[PDB]
This record gives sequence, C-alpha cells and structure tokens, in this order.
Amino acid sequence: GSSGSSGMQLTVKALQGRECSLQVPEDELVSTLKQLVSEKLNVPVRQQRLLFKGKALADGKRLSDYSIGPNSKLNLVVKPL
Repeated sequence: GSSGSSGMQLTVKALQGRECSLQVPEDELVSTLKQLVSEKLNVPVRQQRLLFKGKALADGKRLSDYSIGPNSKLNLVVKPL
C-alpha cells in the first residue's frame, strides 16, 4: 500500500511526553483512531486520550464531524486507570 494522495497524516503528541504519526482517512472513527496508536506506543486506549483544540472526542464519532481535516495534530493525554 501507499499513503499520500488518499487519506491524511495524523501526528499524536502527548503533553511533554511521547508522540507518533499514523495514516488515517478523514472519516476515521475516533474509536479506531485511538486503538491504532494504542499499538504504536503500546498504551491502552483506557489511559491515553486524544484532544483537539480543547475538544474531548468520543470513541465512535468521526474526526470529520469535529471539523478536523488533514495535517491535524492531535493532543494525547494520560489518565489514571
């Protein structure tokens, strides 16, 4: 497979922590957008949490619904499990 023309690039960065990029579409479900990274940093979705412009995403909705296009930098947060 090849990324670029189709889909978008998302770079998740944790507050003064770690980060990582991933290839996902524009209508990607927040539920999958998280599970994907969970494998990258080997962190459970239960802990790590994504944030956009101070907006809490719900596992299920689509980034497109939040008005988030390509080249979007998501914010990662650590929560106590």
